[PDB]
Amino acid sequence: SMYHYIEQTWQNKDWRRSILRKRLIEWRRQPAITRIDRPTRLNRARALGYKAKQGFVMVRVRVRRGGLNKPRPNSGRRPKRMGVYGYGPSKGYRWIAEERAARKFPNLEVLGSYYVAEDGMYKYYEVIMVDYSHPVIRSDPELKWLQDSVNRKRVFRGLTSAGQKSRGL
Amino acid sequence: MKVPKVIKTYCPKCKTHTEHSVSLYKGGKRRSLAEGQRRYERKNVGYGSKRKPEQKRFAKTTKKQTLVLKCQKCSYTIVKEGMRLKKLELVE
RNA sequence: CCCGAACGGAAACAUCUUAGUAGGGGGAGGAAAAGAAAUCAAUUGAGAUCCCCUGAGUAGGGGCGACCGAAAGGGGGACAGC
RNA sequence: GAGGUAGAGUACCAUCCCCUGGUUUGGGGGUGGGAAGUUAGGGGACACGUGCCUCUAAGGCUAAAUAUGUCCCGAGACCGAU
RNA sequence: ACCUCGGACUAGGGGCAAAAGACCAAUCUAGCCCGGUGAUAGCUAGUUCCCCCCGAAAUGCGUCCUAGCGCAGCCUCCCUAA
RNA sequence: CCGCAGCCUGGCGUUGUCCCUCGGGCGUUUAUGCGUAGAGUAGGUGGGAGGGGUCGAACCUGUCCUUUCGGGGGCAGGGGACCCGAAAGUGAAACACCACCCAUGGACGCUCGAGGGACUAACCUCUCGAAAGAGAGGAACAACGUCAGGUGGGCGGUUCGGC
Repeated sequence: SMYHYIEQTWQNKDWRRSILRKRLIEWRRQPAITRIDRPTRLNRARALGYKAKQGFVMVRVRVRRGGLNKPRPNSGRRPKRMGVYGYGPSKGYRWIAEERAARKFPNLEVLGSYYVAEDGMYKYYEVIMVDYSHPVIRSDPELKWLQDSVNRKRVFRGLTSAGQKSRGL
Repeated sequence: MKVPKVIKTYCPKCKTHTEHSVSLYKGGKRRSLAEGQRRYERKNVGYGSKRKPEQKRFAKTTKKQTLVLKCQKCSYTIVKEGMRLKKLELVE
């Protein structure tokens, strides 16, 4: 159970954070979306069923912090709905992470997500991303459900875990 | 007006006329966290105009004066009716 | 599933309501959604979810103003759980 | 009988905002902190304590029971060419 | 500071204006079209078969009230009551 | 009547490392105390008539610091072993041992200020570089997010009595 010990170092606070700060800088040089051949903290990915068998992949993405990117209105309005400061994107950043991530590889599908690091200017997450067209996963009894259409593009309708979380179940 | 400090009046707990301590009425502290106060912020949260109308114009020159009497023999305190006066002087 | 209106109403109107509707964007299927409790309720009980009738304009919210508005339980439908 | 396992920035907290009856009590998000984790936790209308009761999240997935007429059969106290 | 032509760009609470609140398609104190929307009218005009019985007021009080309403008085119809 | 942009200031986060003077502290390191009556330094409360004793004391002789030079406290040798009383005073006694508080100073790892300084590794600006990456200046500031306060007809909705 390495996965038990991976976060034993990094459970809430460790000097591991100093190392990641170095990784934090270099990632800002990296593209806002990229592919990593091996997922970082398997304790989450395997906890979301990721299998190192051929047909899965890992993706990193970053986003900017702050309140909602909402424009000020201009027409005739009552004061109730016309303020600006204090707004926030109602659906969580954990949710938004997969969205742009989903668009990147439409021939695939999203399952789960998590962040790994965060500074005051960006949030960095990691998302499982699955090919369903692969003639490997096509014959899995353990995931035969995916052969159906309905499992597609789910993250956009909020049927992922984040979506369920955003819906507060 | 002028009113003596001590007035012999009836005391409900003493059930007769007794000496008393007389003083002006003073409002208490606003005592925040009241139900009528708690909803104020819960109504003031969010964005919109001044939710509750507030008085800005004033007509009466003075305010009603009220007398407060405390029953020395049994520590009872009685509340009297108000009255409009310039300034209630408490000197005996 | 995200974003998100005014018109009017309050015989005015600014909180509120009209209302997450009109509408924007994304994405499906023939149905979708949801679906196995960190559920309830309360004398130690019931046993996924959904919809129908009630519960009920009850509970509860609001210049206590127009108005808004549950749940639990009961009664029906099919009741499948890995 | 002995031993072991049992999901983290997740719960939870402060604050700002959003909405719903959720009201000193709900859910969501931003922001800041931030656990325990089986000898664990949560919940049981303000808070805290004590006992008593019941559940185990932070990953899945799911038959049916209902939403509708681009369409096809059938019926009608629907009109007879403004 | 001549005039003009062909191409092209600037969108509405905006664009342009050697600036008259001018022009932006005959529509300009805020363009058009479609949808909110059968919006709001304490205002204005119309409201359609017959017979018969009964049969008013233009007053008081209150009103951000005197082009309306509330409570009265004034009408009709029904039942009970002796 | 007000509301919202934008602006100014400040707080929090992106926020690092050396410091530096002083004032604060945090958990520690330690050491320093006379209103009078009295063998005499009773600062004030506790358990405590036993505590020290080759499980080293009384005595006097000096080096030394200090203080209301009152006087006590720390030094080994000379001395190989002795003193306080349950006994006399004090509105409050045992320099009988060990504790708590006030009070003086320094230091240790950490925190905050009056602040100040320095650096670069964050980050920012620019350049070179196909990329990768490199170089130059500022700088933990700035800028952004968020929150608060001040300003705010720049923009938005409104009323503008009655007879």
